[PDB]
Amino acid sequence: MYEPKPEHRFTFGLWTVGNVGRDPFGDAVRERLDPVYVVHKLAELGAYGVNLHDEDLIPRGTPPQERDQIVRRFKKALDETGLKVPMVTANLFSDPAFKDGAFTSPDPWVRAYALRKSLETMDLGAELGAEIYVVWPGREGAEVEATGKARKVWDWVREALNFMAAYAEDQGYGYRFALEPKPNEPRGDIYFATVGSMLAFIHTLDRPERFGLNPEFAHETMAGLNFVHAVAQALDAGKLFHIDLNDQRMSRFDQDLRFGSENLKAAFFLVDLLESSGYQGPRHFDAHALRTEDEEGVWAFARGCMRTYLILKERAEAFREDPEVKELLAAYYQEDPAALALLGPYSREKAEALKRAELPLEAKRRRGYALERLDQLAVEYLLGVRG
Amino acid sequence: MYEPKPEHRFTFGLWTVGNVGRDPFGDAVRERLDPVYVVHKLAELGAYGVNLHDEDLIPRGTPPQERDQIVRRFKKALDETGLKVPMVTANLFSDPAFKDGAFTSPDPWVRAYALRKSLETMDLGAELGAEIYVVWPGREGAEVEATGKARKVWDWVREALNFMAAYAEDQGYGYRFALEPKPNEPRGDIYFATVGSMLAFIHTLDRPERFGLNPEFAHETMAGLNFVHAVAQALDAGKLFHIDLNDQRMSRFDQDLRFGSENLKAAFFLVDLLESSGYQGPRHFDAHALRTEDEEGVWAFARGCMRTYLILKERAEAFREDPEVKELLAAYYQEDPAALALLGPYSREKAEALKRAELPLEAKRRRGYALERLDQLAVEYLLGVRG
Amino acid sequence: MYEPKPEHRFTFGLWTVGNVGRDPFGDAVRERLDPVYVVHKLAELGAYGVNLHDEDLIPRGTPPQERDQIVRRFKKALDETGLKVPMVTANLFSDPAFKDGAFTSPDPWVRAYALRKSLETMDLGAELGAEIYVVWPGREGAEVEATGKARKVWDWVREALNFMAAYAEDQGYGYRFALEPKPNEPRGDIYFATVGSMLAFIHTLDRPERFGLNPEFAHETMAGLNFVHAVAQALDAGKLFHIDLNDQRMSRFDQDLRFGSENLKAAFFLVDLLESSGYQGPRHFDAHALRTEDEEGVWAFARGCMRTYLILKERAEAFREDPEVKELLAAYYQEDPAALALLGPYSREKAEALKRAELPLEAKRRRGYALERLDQLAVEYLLGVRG
Amino acid sequence: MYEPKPEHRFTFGLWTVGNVGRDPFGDAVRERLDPVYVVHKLAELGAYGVNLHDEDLIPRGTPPQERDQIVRRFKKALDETGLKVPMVTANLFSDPAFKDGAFTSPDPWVRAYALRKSLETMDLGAELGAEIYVVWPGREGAEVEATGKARKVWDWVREALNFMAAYAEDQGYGYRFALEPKPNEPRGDIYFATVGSMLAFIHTLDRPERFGLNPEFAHETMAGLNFVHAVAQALDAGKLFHIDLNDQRMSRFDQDLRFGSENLKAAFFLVDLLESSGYQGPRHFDAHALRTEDEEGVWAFARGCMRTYLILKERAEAFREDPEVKELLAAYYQEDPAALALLGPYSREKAEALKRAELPLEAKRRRGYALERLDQLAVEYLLGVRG
Repeated sequence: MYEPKPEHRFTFGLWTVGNVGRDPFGDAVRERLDPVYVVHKLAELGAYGVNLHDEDLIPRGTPPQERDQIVRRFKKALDETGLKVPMVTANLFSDPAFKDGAFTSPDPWVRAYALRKSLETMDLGAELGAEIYVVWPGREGAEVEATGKARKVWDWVREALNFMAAYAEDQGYGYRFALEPKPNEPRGDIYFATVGSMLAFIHTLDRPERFGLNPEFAHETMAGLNFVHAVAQALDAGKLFHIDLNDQRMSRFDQDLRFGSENLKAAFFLVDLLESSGYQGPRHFDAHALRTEDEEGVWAFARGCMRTYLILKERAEAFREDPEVKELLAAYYQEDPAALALLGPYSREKAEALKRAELPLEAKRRRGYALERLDQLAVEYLLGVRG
Repeated sequence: MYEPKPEHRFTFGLWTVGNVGRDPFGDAVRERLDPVYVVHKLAELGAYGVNLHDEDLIPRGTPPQERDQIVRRFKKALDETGLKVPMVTANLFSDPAFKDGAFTSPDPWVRAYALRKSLETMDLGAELGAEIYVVWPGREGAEVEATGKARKVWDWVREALNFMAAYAEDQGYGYRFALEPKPNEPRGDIYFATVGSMLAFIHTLDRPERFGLNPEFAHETMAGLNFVHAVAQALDAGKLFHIDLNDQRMSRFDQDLRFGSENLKAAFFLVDLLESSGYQGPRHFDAHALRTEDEEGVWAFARGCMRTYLILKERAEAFREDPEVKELLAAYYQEDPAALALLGPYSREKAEALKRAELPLEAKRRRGYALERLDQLAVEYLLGVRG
Repeated sequence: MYEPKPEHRFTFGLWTVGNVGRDPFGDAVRERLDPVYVVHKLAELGAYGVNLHDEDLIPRGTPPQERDQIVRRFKKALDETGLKVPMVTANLFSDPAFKDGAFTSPDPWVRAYALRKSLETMDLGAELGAEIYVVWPGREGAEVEATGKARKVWDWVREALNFMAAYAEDQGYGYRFALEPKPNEPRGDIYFATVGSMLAFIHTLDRPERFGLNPEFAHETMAGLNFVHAVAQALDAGKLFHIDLNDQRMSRFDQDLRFGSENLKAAFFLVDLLESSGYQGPRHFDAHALRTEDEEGVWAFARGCMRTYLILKERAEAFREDPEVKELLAAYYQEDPAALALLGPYSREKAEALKRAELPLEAKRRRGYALERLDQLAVEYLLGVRG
Repeated sequence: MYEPKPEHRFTFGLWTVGNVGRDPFGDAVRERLDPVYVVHKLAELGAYGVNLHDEDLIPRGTPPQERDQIVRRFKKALDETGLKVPMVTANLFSDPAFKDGAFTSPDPWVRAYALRKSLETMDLGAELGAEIYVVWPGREGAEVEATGKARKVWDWVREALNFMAAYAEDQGYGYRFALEPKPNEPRGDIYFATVGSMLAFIHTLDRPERFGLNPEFAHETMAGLNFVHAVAQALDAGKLFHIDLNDQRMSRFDQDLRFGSENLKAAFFLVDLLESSGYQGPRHFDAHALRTEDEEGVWAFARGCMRTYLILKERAEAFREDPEVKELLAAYYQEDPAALALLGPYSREKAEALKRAELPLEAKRRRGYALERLDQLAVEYLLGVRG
């Protein structure tokens, strides 16, 4: 009963299953796949949509007559299969021009190029029916602070993003922009390192309401931060516009592992959080197969992402309805009305009452929260030892 | 020429030089010092002020007749020495009642206690002339996500902080609140993990303008994040209300090392950033002497913190006026007016011109930014090999 | 069917369930428990043995007439319950004298004290029937390299350990010594940071055969290293003398979490590795309950450690006998005899044949190892979705 | 006075200055350089030698008639310039055949290929006069533990290395083999993760005396481990055969930064350690220029590596002869003869004397080691504020 359905909204980028297995110390181990071919494969596999960079579909320097031929051949396949393209993004990292930043390059010709490349990807996405536009600032960072550029980048990236959002307004595009933070790699440090950094940033834009987040499991986990907490903050802010799902061992290079493969328990509580929050956006698997795999292994990878998500979704439902879990949580969240009356909106009469209330301090200093028992129960559900 | 002056605004918490050298695996190695005694020592050392938790000065359960006797004796010493108390904060981490959070405890009696203790510390600080109030959420985190509490904490800490700021308005206190993020420890993860997380949070409060940041060097560095980038974002937002200065080796327990002792270069660029930004707040050394030290080593620690800051400030000035550095940076930031005309506020006529401009891509793909030479120059300034 | 039995050889140190919940930012949250009381509790819980530091049983400065009264009252409880004391270790970290190392203190009075304290714990253990002696070098590290001490510590710790082993020979004690590495904490860095560092060290001792390893899951994981690889190297060398089981999120303070509570998959493969290696030593849970717990939570903690280990042991057996897993592994380890003949002990005639053999390079460059499918299968076993 | 001389023994791999600036998210930013050209550049720069992989000089599949033409053209340049080739190593990571290990591939055809490729690089280096052979196990690792391969790899890599050393004996090659550990990347975890892991390994080989270490600053630092401690253990064991010098920010992808550029203080004490140990091997800068650099930036990078090493060498000399430093260290290492008599080789009469000696515990519990003062002095020397 773990078969992917379109209402699950699983998506894959062309670059994900299409990854040829090249790394900084190794040749490609797989053959480049045709975009129309991976659209048919994903459809066969049960995916809802495919995402793309501009350069995933249209190589740099393609004459704008060959470009339109590529786009129409690609749209035919989407028509045939019923796959959606929910999300696009410009590649602002491969081109050598972007060696010291795209939006944060000190050279205004390069910031102009980055902006242009972005407008063009917006136009492409509009053709394909994309509704989300992701910005990953892979190149926006530093390893040499002596420049003093950290003081300049906030205004530069504000300027780009305001221009992009006004352009969409002007064109009648219905894009929501989803910003994707990452702490490092390829840059020594990337300026917009965390979900919080991007959240803070959005509040400074002209049209904040068009902007939200694309958190990736692996990005937060690289820095050893807690992804569930970061996503809960994004949700609390009403800014979870997209989410990238994969796995990652902490404190190293981005591994882009199959979802749920390393950090089961964290995966478990992420799915629980998304599902019980009424998140309605794509579940994107921004990951790729292990370099030890041939093409059959690529489709095993893809199947396993979705399958693991669905096993965890079901398990999370069963966990939440366990009677002992409900009993532990009800005691956990026990709320005295007498206590509640001292809290809430400021009074002065509350401030005065609070300062002279008889607080049951000794009882609270001795309270055990029974979290060791609750955690063991969660582990036993995960292990399938409990029903 | 590295003697601390009051205009430097160096401060020390009572808990910093007063640390008795106890750790999780070891007995105290030093004697507890008297508050009036450390006020006289700091004054002698050249410090501008002293900070304190409520429990640094007044132990829990002190009857409110002995309390006032303590406060007046302490105020006498400040009068005598001329030391300021720029900052206070409630201790919301020691008391066992706070074992599963203070503001984020599921039990409303404990959230009430935490709020009360904070109002009391605000009152105390007003007596002493404090102008900044710091909140370090050391207990606001989790190691058991099965509770689902991550969804609830944002509202809870909003409620507390809105109540505190309204209370200050009502009392006529002139506090600016400075929020202090830390990624983990003592909790497995702390919810408000990063400078960005706190920044995002402040925009959701009722009176955002009363709220700002207290970044600590060691906190961001624990998670392997870049402190200079985080502070530059705080500064950009106009929310650097206070700053905690120390050092730290990445990816372990908070070491609270003497400032500038491990990460010279990052210390260098932090001092340069504060000094050239016109930051006017305290430079707090939230650190303590090595456990291998007697009381003499404590004052060696204190002296070194201020001395290192002043050596780095001078060196940063000399670096910025080096003629080769100015020449490298002028070429680094070279700005074509033709390029600039394609950038800025959205036009449509700009969007059109941009899309068909003749961009010098080939020249930019080949540009070298000479950052290896600039970085080597920075290192040779640091080493004092250049003038 | 997950009830602990004595043949499981589960052990707990007195310091583990007896931890009072004090941390660097917080008061104790639990009451100190009586050693005889925790011996009866552990016995009731199904544990095989209890471990102890000298100071867990006998506080520093206890007169050697009260000491013997403590030992005999403790031995009575062991007699009554049938619990063993498999392992003892001197506390070389709490005493302030140890502030700059025990065995690596520059002061020879302190190295003498450390050695004496160790001989005394050896004598104590011999009374109690202990067979393993653990050295955790918690204090043997540095944060100030300017001393040049890193050049000296290898000889100093060699001298101590050679003395201890000769002493045991001379006394007729049957101890095996198990060295416990940790990368940092309470020291900035601990000299003997890794399983490999200890292994290398043992080969330099006079009686290497008396010396082995006590790896702890959390220690390797703190530094982000792979515990299963480190234990496999220990096992290969025949040096796994003891093992400490718990859990840990990477790159922070030692959390000493309940076993299997964070990293299920790594726990799964650790149990599989121990069980299929014929490891016969204790399975020690060097961990403690969450600070949110009362005493009932402590025993939930203890029960969960053993229960999780037994669930994972059973699941590992079922995984290894899955027919599809056997089929994938048989293909994974396919061995050509023609290939095998080029390998093995050096020949010269092999060297010549190898240099001119016709290697099937193209087939191997295209081989897929089906590790994505195998990994997904392992995950589905863990989740209990497969039989 | 910081000009490189041949007695400094600075070396660079062809792959270091020859790096074209390609990374996992980006195209090459530089042109491929000719081996003969970089030999003349390095010679002009003051380098002592150049190192190489087999594939740096001879691309895979080069016919053994063109190969000999390449080697002789290369040797001509070495003759002309006087550069040495101190070290060679086979590339066992780029070829797709090596996707699941070279020496640790489960397929014996691939282990055979790996061994052959190594014998061939040994022959090549013998032509060029190489004296050190480095093994970097870049591909020897895992991300899927379900295979159980961690149990098998120790014997496989023993077999390869034993064959290699016997082959060299048989051929009359004078190679010392230098094993280069790395914790992760490109593999999730690399089996031979640490200096210690390699040291332990060497003791299990047939001819241990031919085998030593090639520690790299960045590798240990990636995992957050202390490189000075690891090198001190290598030196203690007499196994420092080669050393790779660069820099690195902890807990991320290998950055291969210019030496001394990030971690000044650690670089300082590393140079002090090498210089004062009488290390006579190459000082290899296994690093490359920032991707923001053109070819001029590459030679700035190269010059900076050597210049920084020489500034730090001079400074370390001056630090060690500072009179206050000598005074602090003399007190730090104060040794009581009465204490010394209780230590050393085991006696029984010593054991008995020790157990009843009158130890000055109270004085030692109160001793301050003045390490905060010493550390500040080290920092002020580094900053060039002291003479």
